[PDB]
Amino acid sequence: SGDEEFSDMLRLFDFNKQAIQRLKAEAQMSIQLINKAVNALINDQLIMKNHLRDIMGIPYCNYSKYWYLNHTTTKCWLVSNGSYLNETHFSDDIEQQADNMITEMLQK
Amino acid sequence: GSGDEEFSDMLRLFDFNKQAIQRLKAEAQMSIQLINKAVNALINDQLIMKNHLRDIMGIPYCNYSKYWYLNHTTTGPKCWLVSNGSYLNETHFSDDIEQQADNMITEMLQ
Amino acid sequence: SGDEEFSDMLRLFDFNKQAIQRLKAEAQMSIQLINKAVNALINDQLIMKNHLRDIMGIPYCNYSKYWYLNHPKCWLVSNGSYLNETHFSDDIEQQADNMITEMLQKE
Ligand SMILES: *[C@@H]1O[C@H](CO)[C@@H](O)[C@H](O)[C@H]1NC(C)=O
Ligand SMILES: *[C@@H]1O[C@H](CO)[C@@H](O)[C@H](O)[C@H]1NC(C)=O
Ligand SMILES: *[C@@H]1O[C@H](CO)[C@@H](O)[C@H](O)[C@H]1NC(C)=O
Ligand SMILES: [Cl-]
Ligand SMILES: [Cl-]
Ligand code: NA
Repeated sequence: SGDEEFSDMLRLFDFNKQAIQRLKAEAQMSIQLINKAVNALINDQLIMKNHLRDIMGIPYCNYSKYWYLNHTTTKCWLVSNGSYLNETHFSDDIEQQADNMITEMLQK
Repeated sequence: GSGDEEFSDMLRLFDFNKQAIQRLKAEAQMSIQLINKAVNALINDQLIMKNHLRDIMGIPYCNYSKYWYLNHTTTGPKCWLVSNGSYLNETHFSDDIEQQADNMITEMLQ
Repeated sequence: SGDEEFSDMLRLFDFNKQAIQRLKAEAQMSIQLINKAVNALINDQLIMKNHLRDIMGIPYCNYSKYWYLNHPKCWLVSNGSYLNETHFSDDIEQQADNMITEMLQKE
């Protein structure tokens, strides 16, 4: 393609790429705030469960819980030590893949 | 619609951004569903707690007016906001416009 | 760039822009529902902490909690644990409008 056509399409491309990256970063920030808040809720709730005599008899759900869980998606405690949320990190691989892609287009 | 070699280039750049959008959609939906699982587990256990803890078994659950109490509370209670109907549904992002792209380029190509 | 070539690349552009906007709105909706749910949990848990006599000896964590994070029993959820409204930005969209505006003013 002509170089001016390629420059224009490349500019529109860059624009949408930057918008995607912006949304990616903003969503990741808000999700991390939610993760911190939820993990704090879990911490305090576990302390409460460990110190409240009226609920000291209630066990933590065993593995079958995941299908007990499947009523709403498809007793006992669902929140446990292993309920904390990991860090959410969106991938950036496709960006460098684009860079390499149009680099080879500009060298071929 | 334009020259075929030009259109192939713009269509390749288009593919790249479409694939990036799909990737972001899938990753965000995954993390949001994990959060939904965690929040629903919190709701379940908190309701058990509220139903068995004698010091708080007198507190009623908030009725429908809560939502405007809630709106005022966002700017600035005697009852529970989390109830049986506080669980989060599964979040599913839409994909219709993706094949709308297919339809678009299909009409463009002849 | 000939006007018909620019129209084709511009239509493909519009499509991906619209898809980004759709995803932005849906993600913001789901995130806000999560925020409402978490804030309701926080509110009720604070009520609970205020009315459960057996656990009132437990303090709320002081500022050192943030380094507790980098790894002591105290409360992490407090009055200032609520989640703000999530609002994704649109600054770059009108910049696109201006971008193609100057491109079409050279036509
Ligand atoms: C959290 O991440 C660790 C390591 O990154 C992994 O071993 C663990 O299984 C993850 N937990 C969940 C619930 O995804
Ligand atoms: C979940 O979705 C169903 C149908 O879409 C609806 O009837 C129900 O009220 C929803 N629940 C919540 C908590 O939004
Ligand atoms: C929410 O944002 C406002 C300003 O936008 C800020 O004053 C407040 O501290 C924030 N809430 C937090 C950080 O919990
Ligand atoms: Cl694009
Ligand atoms: Cl709780
Ligand atoms: Na394009």
